[PDB]
Parts: sequence; C-alpha cells; structure tokens
Amino acid sequence: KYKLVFLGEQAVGKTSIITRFMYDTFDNNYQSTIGIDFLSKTLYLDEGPVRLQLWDTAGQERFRSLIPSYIRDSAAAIVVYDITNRQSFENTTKWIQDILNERGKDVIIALVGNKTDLGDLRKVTYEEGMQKAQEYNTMFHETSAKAGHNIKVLFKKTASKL
Ligand SMILES: Nc1nc2c(ncn2[C@@H]2O[C@H](COP(=O)(O)OP(=O)(O)O)[C@@H](O)[C@H]2O)c(=O)[nH]1
Ligand SMILES: [Mg+2]
Repeated sequence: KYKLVFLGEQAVGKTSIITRFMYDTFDNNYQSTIGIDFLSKTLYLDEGPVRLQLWDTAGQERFRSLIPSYIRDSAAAIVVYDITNRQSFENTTKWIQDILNERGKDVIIALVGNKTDLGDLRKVTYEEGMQKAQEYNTMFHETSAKAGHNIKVLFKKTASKL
C-alpha cells in the first residue's frame, strides 16, 4: 500500500480528479464541498500490482493545522491547481514546501494543472506550470476531470516509480 495525498486550494478539482480516476465519472452538477475522504485502488502494472491509498484533503486556510497529518508518511504527493485561477497556482509553492518539510527526499511529487477543457479561460500557461515543476524536480501534468483527459497517465506514472 502507498499513500498518495492530494493537496491544493479549494475548488481546483482534487475531489473531481480522484473521482474521475476511481469511477471514470464526473458530476457535472457537483457544487463544491468541504470535507476529507479516503479511497484506495489497485493498479496492475506490467511488473506487478500496486495498491494506492488516496487521501482527499481540505485545503482552506482554516484547516492548516491538519496539513502535517495529511502529508505524514506519504509515498507521493499531488499538488493541484486550476489553470483558470492564478491564485491557486501561486499557492503551489506553499504546498510543495509543506511536502518537502515533512518528507524531504522520501516522496514522489507531482504538479497538476486541472480544468484543461476551459482553455479559453486559461490564466496560467503550460510553460509556467512546467517551469515551476522543473524548479523542484517534480512531475508535471495538465488534466481535465470534466472531459476525462490525461488523468490515467498521472496515476500510472506515480504507481510505477514508487
Ligand atoms: N470545467 C471543469 N470543471 C471542473 C473540473 N474539475 C473539477 N471541476 C468543477 O470545479 C468545482 C470544484 O471541484 P472540486 O473537485 O470540488 O474541487 P476540490 O475543492 O479541489 O476538491 C466543481 O464544481 C467541479 O465540478 C474540470 O476538469 N473542468
Ligand atoms: Mg474537495
């Protein structure tokens, strides 16, 4: 079993990405919520099966004292932002630092730009996201939980190198 924690500002798409991967579905009528959740899934890689334990967190500032417990013992950490929201992107550094403080080098980190189906509303370029990821040597991906685009490769890459 490997603990994968999802971090990021409220409403960027953490719950939706997780749902998309778990049941390959999307709630088009889903109106943002506050809460935490745990879900695990087994992925079969051309090397053997890998059990993943996904932690869906609550990123609002009022829950900051819970961050250490979110990240503790994690094998991987996904920092998610919204490509249409500049402020959610500016906060990625904060989340990446929380990860480094708590786990140092013993964790795989991935930076994800979500909501790629709203390209017309993009406020953060792919370039910017990629540079941030390169600054901290993390993985970089842009996804769309709504359309269900480029999400499976994210979990496959994490489950493979970990
Ligand atoms: N257009 C679009 N909306 C999305 C996408 N992912 C999530 N959303 C919507 O954005 C809102 C916030 O998503 P949610 O998963 O609750 O965010 P969380 O706070 O990170 O868990 C919801 O109303 C979702 O339906 C996406 O890829 N595209
Ligand atoms: Mg959520």
